Amino acid sequence: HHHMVSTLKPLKIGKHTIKFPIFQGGMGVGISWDELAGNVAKEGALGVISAVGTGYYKNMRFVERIVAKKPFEALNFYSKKALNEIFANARKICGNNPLGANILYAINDYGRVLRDSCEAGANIIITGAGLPTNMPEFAKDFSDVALIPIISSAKALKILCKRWSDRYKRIPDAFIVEGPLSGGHQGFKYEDCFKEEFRLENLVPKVVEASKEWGNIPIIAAGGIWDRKDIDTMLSLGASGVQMATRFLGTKECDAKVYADLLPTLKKEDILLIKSPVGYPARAINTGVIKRIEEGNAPKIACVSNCVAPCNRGEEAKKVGYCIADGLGRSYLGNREEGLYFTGANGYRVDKIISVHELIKELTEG
Amino acid sequence: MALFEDIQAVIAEQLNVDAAQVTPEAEFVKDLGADSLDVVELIMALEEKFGIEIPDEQAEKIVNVGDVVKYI
Ligand SMILES: Cc1cc2nc3c(=O)[nH]c(=O)nc-3n(C[C@H](O)[C@H](O)[C@H](O)COP(=O)(O)O)c2cc1C
Ligand SMILES: *P(=O)(O)OCC(C)(C)[C@@H](O)C(=O)NCCC(=O)NCCSC(=O)CCCCCCC
Ligand code: SF4
Repeated sequence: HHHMVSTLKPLKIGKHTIKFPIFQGGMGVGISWDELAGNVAKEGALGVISAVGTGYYKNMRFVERIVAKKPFEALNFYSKKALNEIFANARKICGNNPLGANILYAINDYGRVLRDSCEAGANIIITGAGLPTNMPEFAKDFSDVALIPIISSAKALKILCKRWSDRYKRIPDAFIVEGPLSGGHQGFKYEDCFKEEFRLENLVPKVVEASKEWGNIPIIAAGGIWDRKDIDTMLSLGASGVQMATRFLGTKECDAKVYADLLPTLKKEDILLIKSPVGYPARAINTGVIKRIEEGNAPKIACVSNCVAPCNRGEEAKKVGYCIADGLGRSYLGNREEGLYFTGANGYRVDKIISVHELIKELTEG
Repeated sequence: MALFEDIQAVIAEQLNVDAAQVTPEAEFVKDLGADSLDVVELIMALEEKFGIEIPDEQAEKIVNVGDVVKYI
């Protein structure tokens, strides 16, 4: 009955080592902030602070211009002042244990947020939602920060390794392979998703194989990993580590407190793949804005935050039906009628909300 | 004119589209059906055949073929 020690081996990424080979995946807006990532880091996995939509922190406490009760422009949505505080509050819990920062490549002011993230104290930058071909350019003042792109194919690894070496004579410290069972935006063919070929058990061998040709870059598997059995599967397929989000989405320390009420009711029939202004399919919960759209009751779209470049300030949001900055922003603020809510495909299995410590114990024991 | 047709033949070959529809107004993604991976590849293919770099801060601004042509 006593807590039991792990046979999982510590994981080292660039200059930093974590006691368990486990990333807590970044989750915006306001989902994996100070409480969640600080406690994860306390417990020996990687805590990952999402840096998207930080102006919403402490009800826009740190914004300097508000329009329609929404942070005005990327300068306020991606708040340097808010992001420093979250890192400050995260280090209270975790000390100098390693903390990641997650930044979609799609966002406006990408370069500024990466340096804000380094200056905030981040040890690792994680970037998906695009092919981050210039990521070392913005980190050049911070040779200690490891850089980890998210990819969904071996082709993307080859492409990024070629560009980074051509341009910078540098190579990514790790890659996260994200499969189609993941939450949020998919790195997959709008259409494909359930094809056998794209299954995470198949991608990870292919990416690890390709990764050998570039000095054995550590490959972190993500998407649908639920328990220690899933973890062992991915490690046996060549992965050095796993990234997991939905299980941590169902913990008490999750900074987006609404998810503790929502997830125990979630049924598989209410998990759906939707369109997004970011340009990728997104895995969402059929609730909030998504219901308001189907009702014909959807909130008005008027681009204030200008969160991501592919949207062209309303063009893609008006065509899909929702503003993703406003929808995720409202969720952090508790708005259940017109918030936007994401989940991985496994979210319906979240029956009880447990603590980070209890989750970490389940995954590492033995 | 000599430049435009050289980079026209490269775009047509990379994206597997007819050169005749690789027109200065044609957008690589909307009009020519390419994704992100295709565009980076195309940018790399152009860099070799012409020995320039096209930093990402301009590549983010080019969007159609005519803008690519001017940058070169
Ligand atoms: C609610 C939610 C929000 C997410 N937001 C982001 C994000 O902002 N940036 C990112 O790279 N991935 C995001 N993801 C993806 C996760 O970080 C992770 O890669 C994926 O969910 C892992 O699969 P799992 O949820 O099945 O464990 C999000 C996932 C969820 C569930
Ligand atoms: P290109 O068309 O742009 O193609 C790029 C491509 C193929 C998607 C690659 O970048 C790739 O392989 N990507 C994997 C990236 C990811 O899969 N995932 C990270 C996505 S960010 C995210 O999931 C959700 C963000 C939730 C918050 C939105 C905040 C405003
Ligand atoms: S309208 Fe588009 S760019 Fe503006 S905040 Fe919403 S999703 Fe972001």
